[PDB]
Amino acid sequence: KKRKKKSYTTPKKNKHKRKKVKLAVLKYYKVDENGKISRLRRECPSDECGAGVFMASHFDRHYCGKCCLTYCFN
Amino acid sequence: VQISKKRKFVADGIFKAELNEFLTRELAEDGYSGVEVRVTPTRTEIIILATRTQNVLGEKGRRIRELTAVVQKRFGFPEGSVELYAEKVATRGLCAIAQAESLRYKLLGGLAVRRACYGVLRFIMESGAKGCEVVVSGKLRGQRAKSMKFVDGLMIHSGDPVNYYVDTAVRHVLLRQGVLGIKVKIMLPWDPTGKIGPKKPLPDHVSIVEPKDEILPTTPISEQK
Amino acid sequence: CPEWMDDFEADPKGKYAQNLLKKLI
Amino acid sequence: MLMPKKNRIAIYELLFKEGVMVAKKDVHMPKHPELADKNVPNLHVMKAMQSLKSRGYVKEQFAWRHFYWYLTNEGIQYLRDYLHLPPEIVPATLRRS
RNA sequence: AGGAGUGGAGCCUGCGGCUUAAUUUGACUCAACACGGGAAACCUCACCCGGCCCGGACACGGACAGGAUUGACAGAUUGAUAGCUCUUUCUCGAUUCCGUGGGUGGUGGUGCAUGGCCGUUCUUAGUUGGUGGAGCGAUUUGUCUGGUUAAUUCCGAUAACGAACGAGACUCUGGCAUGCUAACUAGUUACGCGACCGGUCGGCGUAACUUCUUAGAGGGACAAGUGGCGUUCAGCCACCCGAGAUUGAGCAAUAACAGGUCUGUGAUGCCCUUAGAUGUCCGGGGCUGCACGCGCGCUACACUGACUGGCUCAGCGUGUGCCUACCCUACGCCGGCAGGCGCGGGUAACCCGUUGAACCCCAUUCGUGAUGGGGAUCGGGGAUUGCAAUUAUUCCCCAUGAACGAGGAAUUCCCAGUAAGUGCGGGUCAUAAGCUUGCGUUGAUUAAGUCCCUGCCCUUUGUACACACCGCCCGU
Ligand SMILES: [Mg+2]
Ligand SMILES: [Mg+2]
Ligand SMILES: [Mg+2]
Ligand SMILES: [Mg+2]
Ligand SMILES: [Mg+2]
Ligand SMILES: [Mg+2]
Ligand SMILES: [Zn+2]
Repeated sequence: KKRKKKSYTTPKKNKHKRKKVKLAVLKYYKVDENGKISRLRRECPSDECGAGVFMASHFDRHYCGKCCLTYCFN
Repeated sequence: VQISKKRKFVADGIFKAELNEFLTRELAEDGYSGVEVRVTPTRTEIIILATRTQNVLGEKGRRIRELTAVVQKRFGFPEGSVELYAEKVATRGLCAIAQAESLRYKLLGGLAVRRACYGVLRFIMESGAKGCEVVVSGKLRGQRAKSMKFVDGLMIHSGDPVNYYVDTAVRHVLLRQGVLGIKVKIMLPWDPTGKIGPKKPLPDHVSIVEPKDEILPTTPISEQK
Repeated sequence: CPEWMDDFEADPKGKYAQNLLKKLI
Repeated sequence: MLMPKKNRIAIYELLFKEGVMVAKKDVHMPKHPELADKNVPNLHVMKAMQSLKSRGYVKEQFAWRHFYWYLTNEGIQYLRDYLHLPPEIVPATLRRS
């Protein structure tokens, strides 16, 4: 019946705010001066993860995000 | 597979109860009184007894079709096997569920409690009922609840005749200040074969045949045929 | 009016009893 | 709710197909029995149907842990526009007679 | 009058107190306290400590082709393979997100705002018109001096006469039918074929049929017969004949309670809360915690008994599930055991099952003592159900072996297949009965009465009460 008074356990956990990125320019690279696009990111080797999807490049490892398939640099 | 006879009977009773509850909640405004389920080879006929059959059917039958489909979807009968009729009660004045619904929607319409109860009572009595009793309980006047009883004619209360001579209905009324409970009891008249009431007489009622008037023969007469 | 008789019979001794009795006569 | 577009679309085709829809009040069962093989959770059905009811497109009744929803005329028009169906296409409840 | 008790012991359970992070709380005379079907490991769950989720419809504005959605790794979890948060950077594509309104649902409050249901007054015998009579009138008579009854049940008196609800009648149930209907999902006789010494065959098979078993219809008991007592009435007592001369339940009036329930509900009105939530999942606690007080109970204190073998009889019934996982089990084998492994039957008068119950019966050993009575407590092992068994779920084994020698004041329940012993089923139930609800089995002592206690009804009487004695009211 009393108030929670839960100030002992944390000061309110912040929720996640996704950082806003403008476009997907960094993925493709035409700029060959000869209309030759070069893909700056690997693509996924899964069946439902064809040419459209790509795979992220952290300081190590390659990560998909769609099927969560990971290839460590090593 | 198949289930036991005990489970099968309990299950079809459960189905009937749920069907009746749903039909009540759906067609209380249309004078719903009951449902009869008839099982025939590859078909299930559901008879809905209501005072306003046209409202139950809806325009071009649309409403009834909806109901059928809903039943079809809920209880998992094979498609096209279940079907729903809609008939009228023989005597509305002698159905306590119908009278309870009438009183419910009279009270929901702002009618004064006593006027509605007395009107329902008089309609029941004019329909041939041997007696009736209408009780309305709740916050009728003010913040303190009270009960209010209207009786007329004869009304039995004990023994097995209460199970086939008096028909009982209990209903709720949702008002602004809370719930009013209405109870309607109708004592059916004795009807020999014709459904206005029970065929059996009251067990304590003894009828003595009036003897026909004979003339004692003064002299011995022999008739030859 | 029958409504007057009902409203009186509900509370024969109440805030509205005198008015309803006067209406009845 | 947040649901995939295909889920809402399939729910709407069912509802327009027979004009009615029943669903058990249970947010935890994983597949609606009629909308199985399309992977539509029962929670999605209930929440989409309550959205339509709030907008006035269906009428809802409840009895013994089950929702029953009937399509209204405004709901019929809205669903026809939403799924882009030819004016001559009508739900099963309006047929027969 | 008595029987069995219990109040004393130990344990099991519910209640208070104490304790606690929390020990969720409803209900305190009958009319709370093995009650909430309330046997809580999780769940349940309300309570406590932490942590995710929105399952915040819809309408109006912002933001928007990127609104917004997931997420592998390392950190971190001050528990988790919680993308919960950081770090990192892919992914999804109008379903959302950010505000304002507005909703929604809560086992949050209010049972003194309510409905419904239940309990209680009260299972008592009470309650009410119409016409008539009496009163100016509220009102009264009817509804009674008295006999009688379980009964306001009747008889009888009679300014009352006729009636109605309640009681009775009624329904279910227990007893009887060699009479009727008729049975390979019940049998019995008879006859064949077998196995043992005419006999015993739940050995095999098929005619008779319905006694036994089932379950339909009908019959049967009415105080009917006889003798007494009575107004010679209503009825009461005894006896014959008879299956039975009072089987047990169910339902139950007018009117009332501030009785219980918002914690059964998509029953509910008003409040409260609503996104670091009183919504909802998910970890872990609790609900059991123990100086103590109080209820319902279980097991005892032995010989009218324990032990060990042997023998032989039931009834009520429940069995494989919408979601829904979870059924009852014969037979074979393995293992003291609890169990385990294979194989079948059964959705059931078909299989478990011919339900091979316990007490009891027969024999054995003990030998009057805390004894071989009694089994609390406690140790060490073994299994089963479960996602987890520790605060020990339950079960098995071997050990250990407490109080208790019949219980003070004070109290409960009982009149015949009854009390009491004794097992068995149903509910609860993954696991499970010291509870409850039913069933048989063995089977009494005492009573056929009374207002003495306790109530509760009347009737007359008194009242200054009428919110009705928890009243009213007086003086400093
Ligand atoms: Mg009776
Ligand atoms: Mg008079
Ligand atoms: Mg007069
Ligand atoms: Mg009188
Ligand atoms: Mg006395
Ligand atoms: Mg006074
Ligand atoms: Zn991929």
